[PDB]
Amino acid sequence: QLLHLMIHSLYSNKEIFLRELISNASDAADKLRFRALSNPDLYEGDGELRVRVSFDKDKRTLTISDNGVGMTRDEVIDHLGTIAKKDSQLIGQFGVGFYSAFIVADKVTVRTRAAGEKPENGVFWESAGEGEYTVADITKEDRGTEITLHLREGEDEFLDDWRVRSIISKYSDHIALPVEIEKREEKDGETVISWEKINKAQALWTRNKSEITDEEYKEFYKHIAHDFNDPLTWSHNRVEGKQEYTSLLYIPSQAPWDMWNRDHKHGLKLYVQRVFIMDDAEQFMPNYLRFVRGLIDSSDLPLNVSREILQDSTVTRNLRNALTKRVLQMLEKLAKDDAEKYQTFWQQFGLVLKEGPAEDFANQEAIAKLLRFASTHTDSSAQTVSLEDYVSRMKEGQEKIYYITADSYAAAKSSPHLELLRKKGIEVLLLSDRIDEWMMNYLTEFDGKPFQSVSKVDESLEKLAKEAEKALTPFIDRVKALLGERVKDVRLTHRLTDTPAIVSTDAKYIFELNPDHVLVKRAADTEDEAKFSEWVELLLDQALLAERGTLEDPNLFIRRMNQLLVS
Amino acid sequence: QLLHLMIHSLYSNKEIFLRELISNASDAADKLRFRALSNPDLYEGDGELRVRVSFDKDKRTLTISDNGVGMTRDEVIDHLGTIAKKDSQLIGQFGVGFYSAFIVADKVTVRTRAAGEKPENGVFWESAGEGEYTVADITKEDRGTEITLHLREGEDEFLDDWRVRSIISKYSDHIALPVEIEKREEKDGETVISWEKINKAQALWTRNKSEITDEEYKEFYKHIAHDFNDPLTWSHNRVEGKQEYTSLLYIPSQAPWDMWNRDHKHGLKLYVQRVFIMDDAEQFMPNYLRFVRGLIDSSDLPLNVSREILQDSTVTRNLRNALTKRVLQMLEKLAKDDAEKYQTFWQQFGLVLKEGPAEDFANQEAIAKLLRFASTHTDSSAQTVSLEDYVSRMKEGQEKIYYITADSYAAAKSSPHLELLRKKGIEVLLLSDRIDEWMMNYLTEFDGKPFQSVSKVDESLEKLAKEAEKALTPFIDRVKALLGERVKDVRLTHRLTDTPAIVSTDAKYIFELNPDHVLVKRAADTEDEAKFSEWVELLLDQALLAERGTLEDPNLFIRRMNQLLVS
Repeated sequence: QLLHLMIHSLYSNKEIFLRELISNASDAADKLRFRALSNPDLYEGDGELRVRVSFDKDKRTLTISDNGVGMTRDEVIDHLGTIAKKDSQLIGQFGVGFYSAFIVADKVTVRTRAAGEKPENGVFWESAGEGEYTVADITKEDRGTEITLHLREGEDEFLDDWRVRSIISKYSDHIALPVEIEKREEKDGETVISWEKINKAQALWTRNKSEITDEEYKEFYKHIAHDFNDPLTWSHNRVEGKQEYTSLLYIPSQAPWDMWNRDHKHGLKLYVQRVFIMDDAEQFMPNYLRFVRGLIDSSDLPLNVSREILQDSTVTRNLRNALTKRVLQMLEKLAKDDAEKYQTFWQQFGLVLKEGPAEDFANQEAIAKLLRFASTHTDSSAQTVSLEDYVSRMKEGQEKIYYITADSYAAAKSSPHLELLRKKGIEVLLLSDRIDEWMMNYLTEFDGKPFQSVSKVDESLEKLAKEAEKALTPFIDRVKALLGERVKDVRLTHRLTDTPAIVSTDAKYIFELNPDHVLVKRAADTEDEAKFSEWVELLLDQALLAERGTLEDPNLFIRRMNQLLVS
Repeated sequence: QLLHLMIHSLYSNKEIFLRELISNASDAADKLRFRALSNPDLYEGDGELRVRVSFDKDKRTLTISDNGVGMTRDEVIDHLGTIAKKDSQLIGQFGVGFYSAFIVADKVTVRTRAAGEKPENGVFWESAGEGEYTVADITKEDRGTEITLHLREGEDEFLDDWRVRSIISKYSDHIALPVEIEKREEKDGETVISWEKINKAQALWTRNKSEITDEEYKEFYKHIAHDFNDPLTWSHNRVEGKQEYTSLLYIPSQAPWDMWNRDHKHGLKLYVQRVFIMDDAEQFMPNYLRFVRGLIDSSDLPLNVSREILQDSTVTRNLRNALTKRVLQMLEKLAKDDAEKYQTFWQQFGLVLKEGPAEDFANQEAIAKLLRFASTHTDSSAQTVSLEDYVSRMKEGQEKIYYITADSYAAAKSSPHLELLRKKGIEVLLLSDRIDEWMMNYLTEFDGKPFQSVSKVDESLEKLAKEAEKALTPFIDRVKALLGERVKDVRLTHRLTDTPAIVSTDAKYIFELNPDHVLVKRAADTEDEAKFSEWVELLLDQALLAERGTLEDPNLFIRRMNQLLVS
C-alpha cells in the first residue's frame, strides 16, 4: 500500500502533507463528536470544535493544532511508534501524512491529550524521522492534538502567509470542520491574536448538488476513501418523508489491494443526523457491489445504533436495496456518458459485478445490461462488447445467445465448437474468466433471448449431402467394427469447421466425424488395415486431447502424427 | 470371500464337509487347550481330548462330536445365527463347513456346552438351512460340541463304514487331534461300544521332514490358512540350542482379498511347547513378507506371552530376522526349481515384495535377486526378466542398469527416452508399477553395477557430425531469437530416436532438438517466417505434451498439426 503511496508522496508536489493532515484533523473531530453522545461531558465546555493553523518565521515552524479527540499514550505508541521502528489501518489515513510531513520537515513534534483524560496524562512525541522516536508523558491543559513542524533548510515556501492560506483552501473547501488560521496584528502594546476560518465548513453532502464543484466531489472521495486516485463518478441523492436520508456514493478509478482478500475494507460511512457513527459499515451494500464507497446520512435510525441493530433490522434492508439501484443507476449512466471511463471501470471491477446475477435477483436485468464481454466480432481479448451490441448484430431465427466457457482466451478462441458458427455467420461470446461458468447458472435469459452454450447442443444446432451421409453409413460401420466399445457410439455430424472429429456427451464419449474434411477423405481412401486403424486411432485420440487436454499414451499420439508427416 | 468359497463347495466333491468339520474340531481343541493354562480346571478331569465320529443307519444321520471348548449361547447366536438370517472371521474357518454340510444334509443340529460353563447352560441349535434357525438353552453334561446331520434322501453314500473311514483318513492324517470312530460289535446281550482312532495324531510340524508327505503338507496349509487353493511351497525347519524352535512356513498360490486393505489377515500361528497361543500373530514377519503363512513352535518364550511381550521384547526380533531369511530362502529355492510356479508367485505377490528393499536393508541383495521385471528385450508387458537375466545381457562399458518409471506399460514403452538405447543396442527396464518410483530410491546398486534412470542423465549418456553441429549453431541462434525466454535454453542433442525434440531439466525447461530427424530438416529448409515460427512452435508444444501430457491451448496444437498434414 505504502509503495504506491510514496510514488505520489513525491508528487513532486510536496505541499501534499498539509491536505493529508487536515484530513486527519477532520476524522479526529468526527470520532470525537461521535464519542460525545455516550458521554456528553467530553466536550469540556469547549464545543466550538475546529482546527487552527499557525507558523513561526524565526524558529521556522509550521504548526497544525486541532481540538479533536487527541490520543492516549498507548495510542501514540501503537500508532506513531508503529511508524518509527489493523496496522495498515493506521497506515491507511495516517501514513501518507507522516512520510509526506517528513518531506518538508526534518524534526516533527506531536503533542496530544486524548479527550476526557486528565491533563497530566497528555502525551508528547518527536523524531528526526530516523529509526528513532521519542515519547513522554507530559501535561497539556487543552484537549486534542498539536502537530509542529521543524521546517527543512530551504522550504521557507511554507512560511508565506499567502502560500499557506492558498494551500489551505485548496483542500479546506470540501471539509466539514472549521479550519482557522493565525491572524496576528502587532500594534505597539497590543499584539492581538484572533483566528479566521478559510473554510465554508459544512458537511459537503448536506450541501446542495448545484454548489458542489467537481473538485470538492473528487477531493472529498479522497478524504473518505483514503485513496488519491481520482474517483470515476458519483451519485449525490437526497430523500425525504419516512426515510429522510441523504446519500453520496462514488466509484473508484482503481481497485484496492484487499479486494481479493477475504479480509475487508468495504462499507460506507454511516452518519446519523450529520454525526459520524462508524466508518466502513457494509450493510448498505450488496456483496456484489462492495467496491462502492461513500457515505449516507440518515435522520431516522436510532442514535445508539450498532452493527448488530443494522445487520438484523429491516430499515437497513430497504435502505440497502434503494442504494443498490442508486449504484446500478450510476453505472448505466457512466456507461452511456463516458464509455472511455466505463471500459476503465469494467477492467477494474467487472469480476466483482459478475457475482451479481446470482446474488441480487431483483435487478438482474439491469445488472446484465452493465456487463461487457469479448466475442468473435473481433479477435482481441479485450472485453468491449455488450449484450445490446450483440442483439444489435443478431440474424433471423437466432433465438439464443451463444457463448463458450474456457479457462483462457486463446483456449476459447481456438475451440472447434466456434467454427460452426464462425462459418455460418454468427457471433460467439468468449467467457475466458474463472467465475463465468458459475455466473451463467443464473444468467439464464436476457431480453427475451435465452443463452445457450456451444459446448453443448439442443434445438439450437438441430437446424444448424445426405448421399455423402449414405456412404458415411458404410464408413460408420467400418469404424464401429474398428473400435467397438471404447466409444459409446459413432456419428457423422456437420460441425463444418476445419477440425475432423470431436467427442460429445449427454446432459465414455460419443465419436463424431466431419465428412467434409481432407483428413476424413484421405482416411476414406484407405484400404490398408494398418493405416486404416492408425488413422482412426489418431482421430479418436485427437478428439480426446481436444476435450480433455490429456492422453493415456501421449508419446504414442506424438509418434503417430510425426509418422504421417514425414511419410 | 464366500462366492469363491461356494464354487468349490460344489467341487462336485460333496464329501468336503467332513474335512472342514474336522478342521473345526481341531481348532476347537486348540483354543481349549490354550485356555486351559490360565484355568487348569477347565479340563474337568477329561484330559484325553479327541473327536468321535458316529452314524445311524435307520434315522440316517452322521454325527461328529468333539470335546473341545464348545460354545456359549451368545457365541452360538453370534456365529451360527450370523450364518442364518470379525464376522467374516467366523465365515473364515466356519462358513465352508456350514454351507457344505447343508449340501449333504437337509436338517443340521448343533449341541454345545462351552468348557467350564454349568451343564444347564449348554446350548442347542437346528435348521433346515432356510432363513430360520432355532436356538434354545439346554442341558448337556459333557463338555464340547456335538454336530448331527439329518442326511438328504439319496446320500446313503455317507452311511458306508468304509466310505466314511476313508474320507476320514483322507484328512485325519495331517491333523493333530485324535480322530476316533464308532466301533460297535453286537453280541447277544453285549452290544459293545469302543472307539478306534484312524489318526496318527501328532502335530505335523513336530514330526520329522521325511515322513511328512506332500499331501499332509498341502492339506495342512489349508487347515491353518483357511484357504483351499493348494500352496506353492514351504519350509519345514527346526532349531536347537538357546533358540529351540520348530517353524513351518508356506507361500500361497493365490493372494487373499484383504491383502490390499489396511485391515489385516496376516501373521503366523504361534505355539509354545506344542500348545497353541494365538492365530495370526504378525511379529514374526516383516511387513514386506506379510503374505507369508504358517506356524512356529517355540520352547523358549514365556508360557504367559502376550502380543505386548512379543512386539516389544528382543527374542522376537531375532526370531523374526531368522524366519525372514528362511522365507527369502524358500523363494530363491522355488525360483530355481519351478520357474513356472515362481512366475505365478510373482504375479501374485510381487507388489508386496517390492516394498522390501526399503524395509529390510540387511537382506537387500537377496531380495533384489528375487525381483522380476519387464524390459525391451521382449515387447510383452509380462514381467519375466530378472537382474541376472539383465547382467547376462550387458555390453562392454555398460556400468549402469537403465530403467524408466512411467504410469503404465504402453506409456513407458512409447517413451522417446528409450530409442537412444534401443538404437545403440542396450536393454531398458520398464517399471510400469505404482510403487516402483519409490522402490528405486532404495534399490541403489546391484552386483556392483548401479542403477540410472533414462528419465535423466549424467556420465551415462555423456559418452552415449560436429559440422552438422556447426550449422546447428546458426539454427540454434535462430530459435533462441524465435522464443527468447519461454525456454531456459536451446540445445541440439543426439538422442537419435525418431522423435524430433524434447525438454529436459536439472537435479521452465530446456529445449533440445535432433539434427537427424526429417521434420528437423524440413524445418531447416524454412525461410518463410510464418511456417518457420509455426513449425518451431509446434515442436516446443510437442515436447511439452511429451513431458507433461497436457497443453495450455490443446486445440491449437491440434489445428497446427492437422494443417501441416493436409497441406
